[PDB]
Amino acid sequence: GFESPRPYKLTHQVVCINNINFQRKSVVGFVELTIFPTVANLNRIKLNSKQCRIYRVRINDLEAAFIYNDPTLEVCHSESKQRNLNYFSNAYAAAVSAVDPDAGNGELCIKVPSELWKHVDELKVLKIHINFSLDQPKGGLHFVVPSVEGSMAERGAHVFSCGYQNSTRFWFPCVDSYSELCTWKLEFTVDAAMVAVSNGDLVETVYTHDMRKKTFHYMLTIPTAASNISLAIGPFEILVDPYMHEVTHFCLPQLLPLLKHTTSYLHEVFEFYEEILTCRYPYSCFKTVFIDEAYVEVAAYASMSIFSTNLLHSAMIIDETPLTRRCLAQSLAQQFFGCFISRMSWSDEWVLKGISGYIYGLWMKKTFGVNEYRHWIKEELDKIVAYELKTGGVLLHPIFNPASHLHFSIKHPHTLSWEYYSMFQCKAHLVMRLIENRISMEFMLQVFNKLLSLASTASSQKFQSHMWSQMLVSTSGFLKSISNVSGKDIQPLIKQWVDQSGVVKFYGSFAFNRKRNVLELEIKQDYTSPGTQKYVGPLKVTVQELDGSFNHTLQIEENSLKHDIPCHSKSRRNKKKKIPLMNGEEVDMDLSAMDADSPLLWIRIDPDMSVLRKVEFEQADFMWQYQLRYERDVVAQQESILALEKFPTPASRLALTDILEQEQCFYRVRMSACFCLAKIANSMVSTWTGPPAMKSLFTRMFCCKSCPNIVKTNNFMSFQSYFLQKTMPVAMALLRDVHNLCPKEVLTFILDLIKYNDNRKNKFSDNYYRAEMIDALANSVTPAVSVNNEVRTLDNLNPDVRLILEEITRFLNMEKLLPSYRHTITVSCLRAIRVLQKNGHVPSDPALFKSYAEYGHFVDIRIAALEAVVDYTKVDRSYEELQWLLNMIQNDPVPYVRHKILNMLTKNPPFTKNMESPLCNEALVDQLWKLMNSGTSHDWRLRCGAVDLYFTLFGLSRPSCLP
Amino acid sequence: PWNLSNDEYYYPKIIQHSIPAVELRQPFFPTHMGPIKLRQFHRPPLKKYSFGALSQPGPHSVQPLLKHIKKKAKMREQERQASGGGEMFFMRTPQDLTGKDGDLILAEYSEENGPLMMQVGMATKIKNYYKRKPGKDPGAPDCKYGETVYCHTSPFLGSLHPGQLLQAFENNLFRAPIYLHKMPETDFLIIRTRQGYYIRELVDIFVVGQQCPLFEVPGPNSKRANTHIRDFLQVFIYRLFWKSKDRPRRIRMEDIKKAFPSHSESSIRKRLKLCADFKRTGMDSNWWVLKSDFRLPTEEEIRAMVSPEQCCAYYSMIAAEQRLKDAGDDEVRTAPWNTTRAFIAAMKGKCLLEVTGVADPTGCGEGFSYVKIPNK
Amino acid sequence: PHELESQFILRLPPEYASTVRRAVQSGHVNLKDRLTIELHPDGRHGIVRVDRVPLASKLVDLPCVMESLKTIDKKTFYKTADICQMLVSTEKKFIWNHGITLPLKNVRKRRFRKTAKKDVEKEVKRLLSTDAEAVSTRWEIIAED
Repeated sequence: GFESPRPYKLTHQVVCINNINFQRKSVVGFVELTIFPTVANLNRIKLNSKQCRIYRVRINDLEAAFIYNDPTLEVCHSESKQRNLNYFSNAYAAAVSAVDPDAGNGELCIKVPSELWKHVDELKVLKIHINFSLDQPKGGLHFVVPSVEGSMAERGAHVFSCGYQNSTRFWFPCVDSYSELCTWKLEFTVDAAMVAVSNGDLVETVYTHDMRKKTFHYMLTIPTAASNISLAIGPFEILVDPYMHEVTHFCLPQLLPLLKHTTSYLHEVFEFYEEILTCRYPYSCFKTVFIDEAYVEVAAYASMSIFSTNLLHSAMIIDETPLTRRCLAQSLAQQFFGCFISRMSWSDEWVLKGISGYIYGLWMKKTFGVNEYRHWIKEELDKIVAYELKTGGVLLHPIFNPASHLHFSIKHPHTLSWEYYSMFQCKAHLVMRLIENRISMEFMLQVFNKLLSLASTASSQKFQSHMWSQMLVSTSGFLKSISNVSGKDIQPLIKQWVDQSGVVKFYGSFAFNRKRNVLELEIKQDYTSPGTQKYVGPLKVTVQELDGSFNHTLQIEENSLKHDIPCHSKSRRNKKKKIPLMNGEEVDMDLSAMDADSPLLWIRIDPDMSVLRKVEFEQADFMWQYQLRYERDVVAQQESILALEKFPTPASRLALTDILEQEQCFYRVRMSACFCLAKIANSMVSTWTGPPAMKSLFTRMFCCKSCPNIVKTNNFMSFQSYFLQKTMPVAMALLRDVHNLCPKEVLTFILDLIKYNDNRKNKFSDNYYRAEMIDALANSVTPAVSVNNEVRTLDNLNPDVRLILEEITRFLNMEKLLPSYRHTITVSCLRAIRVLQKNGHVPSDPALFKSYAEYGHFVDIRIAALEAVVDYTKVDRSYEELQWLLNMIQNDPVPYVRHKILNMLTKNPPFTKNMESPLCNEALVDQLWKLMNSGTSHDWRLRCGAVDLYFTLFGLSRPSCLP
Repeated sequence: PWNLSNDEYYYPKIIQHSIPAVELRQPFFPTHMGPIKLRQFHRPPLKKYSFGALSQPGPHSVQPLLKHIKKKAKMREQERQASGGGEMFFMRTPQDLTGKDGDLILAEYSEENGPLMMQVGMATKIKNYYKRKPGKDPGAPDCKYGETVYCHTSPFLGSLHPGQLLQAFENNLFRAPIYLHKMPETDFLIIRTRQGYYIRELVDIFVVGQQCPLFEVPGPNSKRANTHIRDFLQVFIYRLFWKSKDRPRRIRMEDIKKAFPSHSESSIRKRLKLCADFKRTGMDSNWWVLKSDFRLPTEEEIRAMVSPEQCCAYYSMIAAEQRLKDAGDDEVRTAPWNTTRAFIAAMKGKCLLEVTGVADPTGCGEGFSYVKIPNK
Repeated sequence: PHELESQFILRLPPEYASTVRRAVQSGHVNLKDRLTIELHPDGRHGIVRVDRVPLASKLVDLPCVMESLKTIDKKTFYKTADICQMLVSTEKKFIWNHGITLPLKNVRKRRFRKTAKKDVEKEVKRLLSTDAEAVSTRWEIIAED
């Protein structure tokens, strides 16, 4: 049951936009809402509006009086001397709650005229006509106007609606909540050479009487929220999908072949999401818009998605096809379960984010294989356990503070830190995988189909919400639908992993009792760490003995420590028979390293990742080597690679080398075995016999049979030896000698890989392989032996580093004339120049990176150069570079770059709270408090980034370096 | 840009009982069966009521139940269409397992005493195995009940002919070929309860052939047998602690002695040795209160302790124990622990079975005998 | 507590079976007055009264074991009761040799193994009870006497 927090119900909204002026960056328009009051004596009506100048408001064609105030413009007063962050977080939460449409509130308060009170008490319709104007919007709708001359279509100027969550208040007045569903009528009067893309279906396109402008009329009969309404106006090249004909793809001019190749896969994503769920795609059209200077890499609205143009690749670009493919896939998953089925509160957001991430993981499983699915699930789980042990924990479904261990309030999406938002979505889809583990996948897809079917029977009624709230899901409704389809309720699992905000830590060690033939496990939990919680459920453990692989369920109550499980025979060591594996197959194992008295080959605690856990198991090194070689699970091979770094014995070198030589191993395991072999080789110097590690293996796999030092000409058509070939010198460059300097046998090998590179014969590009070669050249740089702080000049350069510097100069200059796909070699060469500057080789001068961080460059070059400037101002304690970065945060045209500068200055801070630095003035405290209070008031993501930066630099209490 | 997961080298290649059945509730799964109740195993006599409407002697009207059947079916269809229209789970209460509603079929058994047999409340599926004809085939002859599956590899001991559809009961306990027959024209089904008689007609009756056992019945005094007895007693003790209303969770010993009266001293109270403590002083006196540090297991853990098929295998073992005991080595071979071990070993390919022998439940040439012969 | 329901089969004469079938498929409570069942304290004798016309009944034991199986989807079937008795209307006499289906007729004589059925042990209990009163016991081989 859904009861509105608003005293009115909104039925229909007309959004008309005229006069989109690109020179002056200005729109004019009106908005006409059709509300039905649910309570009599409605009097004031409270709507949401930011940055719009409200000209006049007429209610039922009668002139009404409005008052506007935004408390989130300046959160705390300018003349308050408070400088602690808990004060700002409480004031910011109160300010966002005072404009919240999820309460009754709002920023624009319109007073109902007196003569309509007899029209409002007996509950009859009210039609509110606001007309407004955006004069020059800061972060409302992004105007990308290039400075080439010509007409606005000839130079490539466009507008798009940017922002996250409820940010539609930034460009027209609305009820900007996900729970106020209404039908829509959208008119946009644009230039005759431009096209206006929006939500709904385009009913017509009429000309103006001078035929210089045309009006696009859109209609949206599926009741969506105001937060799902978008807009993209530009000189877009239109491409109808040749497979599905209601899907149109819009790109920027001159990028039509890239659009044709890139969006050619999307019909398979549509077919997948419509056959695992049994509902068809709910909207009547689908539109993909590719734009410049995007807010996020992929945004999903109702019947529309806005991607950045940096996803567009051609047919000869690999290492970008899977990333763009999965961006399209998660946009479509959010089309199904973020835009059609919406949220009922700010709680129950974990339901939608979990269903979107879970069905996108099912797509990844079918498309890229179960092994890529397991690797992705393991990397997300490692991400969450790192974040939750780092700071507190992520709390899905809080109850309204519920989480007081962090520095922000979790009551609203616009007060969350961006890393918390990312980890929120990550934990939501892993908890949905856990619900699939308890209640099987076909019942899970039946739950999702039952939600979609209720929403689509709701979506066709005309009753103003008498049934349109069946399109809003809640937690209680989701659990009730689960209990309807399965008969089991998941309330212990919901109580543990949703309502409780923690992950578990397992420390395991075993001992084999030879007398009674048992395996005595010893599993203890660390439940006193700040991020942890105590697990009391069951726990699966998989033991591989000589007779095969056996699963055991252990009951781990609070007082439990020793778990005795039984062991089988050892009669497959009497006769040589094959040892049967986890799957149905069996292999020949070399049992010379195994103990004579124990049959068990390896043990895995929680193999299926059925809890949110971090396992620290103490096996013997031969058990880790057997688990690396003969396991049929990629997460166990990865964890054995990760645990073999502590055992540098030559049997582990043989294990990793046998993994590296082995095709029919998953390629991301071999790419990890490269770096593990490099670390082991560095640890057993003065024992290593022959050549450096992986060199003979590289010449055996990727070089000519007649010439060992000449590499084969590039043929990248295998896509697994391409990835292994481009990752093996990067790990080979980490080889450390007795003197701690990279050997001149590996550096010469990398330089010969660079010289003899011929790419005139493959059908794929070479930009990522050459960029990884520059990364391998950067890995070999050891710190220089400066004497008496000698100035680093050209004559006293290292003889090794002169070759590296010549190569990166040649590569960067050739990129200036023949550019790569996304300036990958510019990014790699800037990163390598920063590596050479971090050691004492090149003079520590930020002027090159400051010239590459200007506005007109590509955004990857910009963020690489700004990362180099952030690293410089951390190491050299530069005041003027920090003022340069803070000025670039305040006034840069691209808001993604501002968010990225705040993100990089949070990750690599110039000082922490413990450090005494010269940069801890009262002036810097006043600048960052002014940046939290004012200055970042227009983005909701820069303000949370400024809160994160103030927390990283000065902590939760009063800045110490202050009177 | 492709698969790139070497999956052929790493990975080279269902029955939902009612909630009274998976929770092992007393009426349906008895804790103790005496000798006269083991002789009448799966043949329950018509008991005389002491109190009720049928306990008073005299003529009693039977009551038709066709408004009840169609009202319950319409109500269940409303429940299914309100829940999104998919397939639903309905058997959540003991009152769902009555014969007064739903489409009843009857199932007759060919053998007198099968090696395994379902308790009341357990589910089974009907699978129609259909071997296609060589080359072109019209399609499976359609059947009113069950789902069709195309079996290249015969599930049973023999192999299906081309174009032959064979229906079968399939569950976790056994798999057995069933043959649909129409009912006699004279027979009706009277459901008597304490309140009165009720009458249904039947139209479909299956004849169940010789079972192919999928679960191994344990032997008497086996390790699996004693483990099942101990786990059943522990599950009953946990469910008595869950049913207790007074916190600190307290039970009485003679409730357990009423449920398991053949259990001696140590045995019945070795499960009360842990989890419980005998309060006899002041309050809670002569009660076994639950220990304050002991976390009582949740419902899914108690369900994971004992399975209903293990209870059916134990009931088959103790019923066969009684029949053998009453009848004073040929009979011992026909005991279900021997025959189930023989058939499951034959299905892994360990050994072969003499298909003509004395374990033959027919007593003539029809039917198989599941006793082990060497493959040599 | 829960008591397992006790289902049995009622066999009627064919004209009376047709009237009872028509009244069951009609579904009114008029059938309730028309059809009654009186079971005598013998336990194996009764009257079934169809339309107030008395018929003589015997409760007999069936040679096979039947099981009622209910379903909701016609794919999974749940066992509800065991049927072993039939109240045919018109000891050794209370045992039925034939089965209900057409292929099963005199299943007891031909399609059943003759290991045994049951009687001998109740007589043993009675004999031990009588033995209890003994001081001098005499037992012999015995021949053709």
